[PDB]
Amino acid sequence: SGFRKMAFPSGKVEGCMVQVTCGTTTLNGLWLDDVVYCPRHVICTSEDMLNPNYEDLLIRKSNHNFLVQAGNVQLRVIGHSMQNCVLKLKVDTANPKTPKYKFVRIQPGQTFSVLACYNGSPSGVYQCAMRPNFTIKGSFLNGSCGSVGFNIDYDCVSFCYMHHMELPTGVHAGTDLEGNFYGPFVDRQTAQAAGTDTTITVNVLAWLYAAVINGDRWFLNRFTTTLNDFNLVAMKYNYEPLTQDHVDILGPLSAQTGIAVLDMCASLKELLQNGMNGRTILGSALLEDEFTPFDVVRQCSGVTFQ
Amino acid sequence: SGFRKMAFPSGKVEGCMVQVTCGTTTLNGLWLDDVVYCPRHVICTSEDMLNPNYEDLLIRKSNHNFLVQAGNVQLRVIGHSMQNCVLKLKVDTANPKTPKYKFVRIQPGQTFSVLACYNGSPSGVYQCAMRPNFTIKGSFLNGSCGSVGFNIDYDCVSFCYMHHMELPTGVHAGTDLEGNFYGPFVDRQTAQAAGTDTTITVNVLAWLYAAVINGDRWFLNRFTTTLNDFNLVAMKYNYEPLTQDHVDILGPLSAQTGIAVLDMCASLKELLQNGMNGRTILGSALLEDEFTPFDVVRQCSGVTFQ
Ligand SMILES: *[C@H](O)[C@H](C[C@@H]1CCNC1=O)NC(=O)[C@@H]1C[C@@H](OC(C)(C)C)CN1C(=O)OCc1ccccc1
Ligand SMILES: *[C@H](O)[C@H](C[C@@H]1CCNC1=O)NC(=O)[C@@H]1C[C@@H](OC(C)(C)C)CN1C(=O)OCc1ccccc1
Repeated sequence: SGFRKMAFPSGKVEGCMVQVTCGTTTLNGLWLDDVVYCPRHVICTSEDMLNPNYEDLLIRKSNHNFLVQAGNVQLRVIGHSMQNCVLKLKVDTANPKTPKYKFVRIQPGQTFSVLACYNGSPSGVYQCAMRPNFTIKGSFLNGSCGSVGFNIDYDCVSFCYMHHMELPTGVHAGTDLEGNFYGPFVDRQTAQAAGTDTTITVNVLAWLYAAVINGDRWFLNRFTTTLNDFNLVAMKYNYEPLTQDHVDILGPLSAQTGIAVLDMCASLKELLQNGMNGRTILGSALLEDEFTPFDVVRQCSGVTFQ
Repeated sequence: SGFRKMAFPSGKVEGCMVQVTCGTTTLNGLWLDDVVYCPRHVICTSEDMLNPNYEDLLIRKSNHNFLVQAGNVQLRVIGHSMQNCVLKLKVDTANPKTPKYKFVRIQPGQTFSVLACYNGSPSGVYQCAMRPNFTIKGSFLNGSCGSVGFNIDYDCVSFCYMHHMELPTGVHAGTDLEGNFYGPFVDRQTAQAAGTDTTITVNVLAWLYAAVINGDRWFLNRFTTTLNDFNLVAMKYNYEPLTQDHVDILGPLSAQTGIAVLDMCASLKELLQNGMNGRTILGSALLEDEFTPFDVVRQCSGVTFQ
């Protein structure tokens, strides 16, 4: 038993991380086969970063302008191109540690592990959720650009996120590995800001089931509610609408605990209207919304990866 | 910016993890050079596990009774011995992935990363603190024994914890890598229980500094307090006494924020006596005590590992 914010083992991604330097900008790259992927704003100077024509900026670059360091080994760049907001540096060496991988784009509400990196060296790993407003509440300092987010499915690394920038509220914005931003953000200097968020209702319900599995039952009740009546409360507390597909996804957890999904909705309704009255759930005094139903089943059952 | 519960990159430990089976018990082992380390209760049956003479149990074992699997490769055991509560299985092959390592025992209040494993396959990584009562609030299911906790210092893995068992409150108990239990727990069947815990005061102060660094200032004040007067409040709320060495350790964070340690103590005093009044700190409605001053400086500054 127990429930922790749990990241995937990071080894498979650690072996892909390299340092990319161009001009005076140093950031991280992801080295898979003979390509290094990194944010295209690496080609920018501090005055470039004010309304860039990236195509013009890139045609003025040379392969030798890109210093790529894999550990203490230099990688010769032999080609360069842009794909949307990422740069693809072709190197003369395929990464012998390339895991089986996929580039996947995730949905707001889904989680992934982030391997925070500086100077091509992994620093830490932690779990993030894609917020409904397409930001992530990460932990990133200067030099962290090019750090990736990912999930692992058996032996296959599904990369879903590349870090680009921090927004004024201290949250983070980036792209998928095709270079397409999550959300309405751009890699040019503007007053862009996160914009309004909501709470991920289905995840809170999953976490309430995690709590019950782990012995926290004080918020349970014999009350029930209808889906529509719950969704009226959800709206009032800035929670995402609950769909029948969410209810279906919560089936296995409902079955394991014997608490009907709509009963757990009634419990969430009371927690929203009443608060917790000085009590905690899984060591939290807040309703947690960054665990998916998958995450709860993963941890309250025990799957591994090879 | 941002602040997350952050584990160390797990790759160096992933390459050490193996599966140890003896009789009908399967658990994890740690393979370093030509030794596999694992909990000695692997030699126990469900009726052995009632008042064992482990020395008698072990003399009845043979090398071939121990099936050691490193991935899909079997490791021939060529010797076996006990060191306290761990077993040392000598194998005919040194682990080519052995990192530079040390066996260190940590202090209550210190943190470490746990690589949860099942069947020798890493499942997840997360950060834990050694509670003052020598338990850890982990996430462990059956088969997780032999999962290790560790810190990484530049390139060197300091192993500090091997998992053995879950206590009736759902918290976890284990040993250092010399096989010496953390706390008053034994690897035989008893009604042993955690016993009373306290809050790690110096860590809460570190986390309050993390909050200030990250822009959370609402709990600050111009009040100050004395060390003795703060420690009277600490006692009343079941917080650990704050020592002058704790104050000294908090110096760099105090200096970076410009908030005297004793001023932050005054703030903690008010938070203890008043609560938060519906506000949060670093996304928490509770005072968090599982980040050390080191952890805060690591994340609010950005160190890496090679
Ligand atoms: C790349 O390593 C870096 C990572 C951020 C620095 C602080 N936290 C981060 O996540 N990203 C940046 O520095 C990006 C590049 C610039 O963005 C464009 C103009 C769109 C190209 C500026 N920027 C950024 O994050 O600015 C906000 C910021 C906040 C805090 C500190 C520095 C910068
Ligand atoms: C080893 O993989 C296993 C891990 C625990 C199972 C559930 N959560 C865990 O952390 N450890 C055990 O099964 C240990 C071995 C036995 O302990 C001795 C008698 C001291 C040898 C029993 N045990 C244990 O953890 O019992 C409590 C328990 C709680 C919940 C589920 C199963 C067992």
